[PDB]
Amino acid sequence: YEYVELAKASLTSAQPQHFYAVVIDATFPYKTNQERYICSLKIVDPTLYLKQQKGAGDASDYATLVLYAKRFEDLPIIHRAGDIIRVHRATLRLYNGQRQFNANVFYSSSWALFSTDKRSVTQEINNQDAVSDTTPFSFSSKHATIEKNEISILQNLRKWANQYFSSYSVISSDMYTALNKAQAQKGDFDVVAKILQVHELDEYTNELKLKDASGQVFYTLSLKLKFPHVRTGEVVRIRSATYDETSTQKKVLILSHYSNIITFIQSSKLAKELRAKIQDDHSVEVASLKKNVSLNAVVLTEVDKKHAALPSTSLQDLFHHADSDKELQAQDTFRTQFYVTKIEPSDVKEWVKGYDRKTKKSSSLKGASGKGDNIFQVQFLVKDASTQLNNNTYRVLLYTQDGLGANFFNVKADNLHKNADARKKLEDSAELLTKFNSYVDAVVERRNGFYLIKDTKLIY
Amino acid sequence: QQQSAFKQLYTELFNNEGDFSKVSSNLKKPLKCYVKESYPHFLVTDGYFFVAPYFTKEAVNEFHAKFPNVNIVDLTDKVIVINNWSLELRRVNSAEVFTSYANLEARLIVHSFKPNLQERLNPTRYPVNLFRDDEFKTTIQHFRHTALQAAINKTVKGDNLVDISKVADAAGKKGKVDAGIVKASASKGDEFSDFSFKEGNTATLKIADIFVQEKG
DNA sequence: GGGGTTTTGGGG
DNA sequence: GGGGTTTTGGTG
DNA sequence: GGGGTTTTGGGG
Ligand code: NA
Ligand code: NA
Ligand code: NA
Ligand code: NA
Repeated sequence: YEYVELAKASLTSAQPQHFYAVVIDATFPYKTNQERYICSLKIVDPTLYLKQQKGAGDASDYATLVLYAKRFEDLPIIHRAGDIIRVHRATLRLYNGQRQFNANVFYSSSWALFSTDKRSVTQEINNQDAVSDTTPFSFSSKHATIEKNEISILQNLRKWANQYFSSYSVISSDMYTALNKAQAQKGDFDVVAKILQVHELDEYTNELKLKDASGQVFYTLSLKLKFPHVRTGEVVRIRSATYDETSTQKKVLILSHYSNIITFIQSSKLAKELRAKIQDDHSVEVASLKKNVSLNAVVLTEVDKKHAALPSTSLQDLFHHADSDKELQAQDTFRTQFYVTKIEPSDVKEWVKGYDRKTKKSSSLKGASGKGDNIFQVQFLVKDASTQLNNNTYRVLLYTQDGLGANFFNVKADNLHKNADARKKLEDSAELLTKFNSYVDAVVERRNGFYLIKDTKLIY
Repeated sequence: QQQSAFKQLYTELFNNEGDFSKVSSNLKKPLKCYVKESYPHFLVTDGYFFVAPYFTKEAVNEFHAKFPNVNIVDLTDKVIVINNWSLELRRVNSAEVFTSYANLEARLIVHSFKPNLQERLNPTRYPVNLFRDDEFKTTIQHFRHTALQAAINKTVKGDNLVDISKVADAAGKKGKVDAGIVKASASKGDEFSDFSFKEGNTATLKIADIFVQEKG
C-alpha cells in the first residue's frame, strides 16, 4: 500500500488511491434511501490545510471525503475533531472547485480511525487504555492491518495534528455562524459553542444549554445514545442545526439525523480559548424565576468543587440497585440530580429543631431553646428522569446535626419561630424547590439506608 | 406568537387539563395541512410539525362517498382540509407509540376532511415529530408534575420523618435503601396514573384496516 | 454464487 | 457530496 | 479483476 498526500493525489488517474489524513469535520452517518448510507467529512494534511493567506483571512483549506455504504455500521462515527483517518481504495475527482475523495465501503474501500490523543472519545468515556499507539479504535470490515512502515506516517501525522490544532483554529469563522445571528439564516448552519449545562430531559434525551462567543444562549436536544460524550464546560462544534421558529419561551436549535456534535483534541487552541473566554450565564434562570411557569429548566444548586469530577447516579440505581449492584455497594458517597415534589415537615418553621446530642433526640422549638443545639431536619421527596414514570417518590434527607449540608440553604440554622429573616428566606427557597422545572444537583452520603445531602448549596 | 398551529393547539389542550372545551375557540377553525405520509403511518404537517390524525369510521365512509376516485392511503404529498375535528388526551405506551410522550398522547380526532387534490403548498422547513419538540415535551412534563404533586400532597401526610437517631450514631447500624421509597399515590400498578383529566374515548380506525378496505 | 464493476469471461 | 431513514419511527 | 468463499468454473 502506497500512501499519497492530499495535494499530490492524481486528478486524472481516476485509479484507486490511498492516504492518511486529519478529520476536522464530519456529518453523522445518515441513510439516503432503502439501501444507501453516507458520511461526508472534511480532511487536511501538511500539503492541504490552509488557503492562500494574504487575503484569505487565515481561512482553512481542505479536501472532502464521502464514504458510501449499505449498512450504518460500515461508516465512521466522528465524535472529535483532530483524530486521524486512514482510507484505502478511494477515487479522487474535482467537485465544485475542491478535491473530493469518494469511497464505496460496500465494495472494496475501507477506513480506519486512529486516536490523536492518548485515548479515543469512547475510551475516555469508559476510562479505558488504548491497546497501543498503532491500534485503530474503529475500522470497517472484520480486519485491519498496520505495516511497520506505517508507524512513522502515523506518529508524524499525530505530531503535525497537534501542532496544527495548537497553532491554528482549524474551525475558522467561515465554518460556523454566530448564535445571535442564527435567526437570519435561510436554512441550516453550523455552531461552535461551550456546553454550559447538560439537563437530562428524559430516558433517551439530553437538553444542552449552549453559549458561544456572541454571548447568546441556546438550547438543543441531544440523544444520549447518539452523543454520549457531551460534558459540561466543554466546547463542541455542532454540524448542521436550524433555528426553531416555534419556540417562544426559549431559543432552541433543531438537529437532524445527519447532524453531529464534535469535541476538540486537547491541543485545540480554539477550544482552549473558548473554555476560558465563554463564561457561565444565569440570566435565563434569573428571569424564569419571575414567571409562574417556566419552560426553562433551572438547577438551583451547585456541588463543592471537589465533586465536580464525580459521576452522577440516577435515583433508579440509588434506591433500586444500591443493595444488589456490586459497584454501588462499594460506594457510600454519590452525586445525583432530581426535582423536589414535596418537602417535610409541611410547616417551614419546623424545619429547624432542637437537638440533644446525648439522647439522640430532636424536638420542636415552639417551646424555645429548651431542646438543645439547633439543626436542620428536612426531608425531601424527590423524583427524576430514571423514575419519571413509576408511582414512586424518594426521600432525600437534610439532617445537619453532624454538619452534613449545614450551609445548604445559605442560612445558618436558627429558631424559625423567632427569626423572621431566616424564616422568610427558607420559605422562598421552599417555593423555588417545589416549582416545576426546578432541579437539584447534589452530593449525598449513604447512612443506615438513607441518603443525606452534603457539600451542596443553593445558588439562588 | 406561536407559528405552529399544531403546537399551539396541543399545548393549550395540555395546559387545560386535556379539556378540549376550554381551549381557545378561535383555534377550532378548519385545518389545511400537507400530507407527509399515508402508509404505514398517515402523517400530516402544519408547516412545522407532523401529527397523526385519527379517522372515525364515519369520516372515512363520508370521504369515500364524496370522493370515489380518491384513496386515502395514497394521499402522500397531497393536501387535505379537516373541517370537523376534535382533540382529546389518551394514555398510551410511548415505548410503542412514537406519536406520544411520557405515556400520554394528544389525539387529533378527524370527523370530516376534504382532499384539495393537486394543490401545491408553500415551501417549509422539514416537519418534525411534535412529541419530540423541547417545549412541547416540557409542557407535558409540567402536566405530569402538577398531577404528581397534587397526588403526593394528598397521599403523603403525618410528616413521617426518619427519626434523627437512625441517621445519628450509625456506626453499628446498617440499612436498606428501599426504606426511602414512598408511594406517590393510591395507584393500582407500579406506574403513576392518578390523573384528574378524564381519558377521552372514541372508536378510531387502524390505518391497516383502511388499507384493506381499499386494496385487500 | 453473487456484488460491484466493467473484468462483460475467467483467477486463485 | 451541506444531507431526510424507520424491523431504527428517542444513534441511523 | 479481485473478495470471500466454495462457487473450486462461470452469471448478470
Ligand atoms: Na465476477
Ligand atoms: Na464481472
Ligand atoms: Na468470482
Ligand atoms: Na470463487
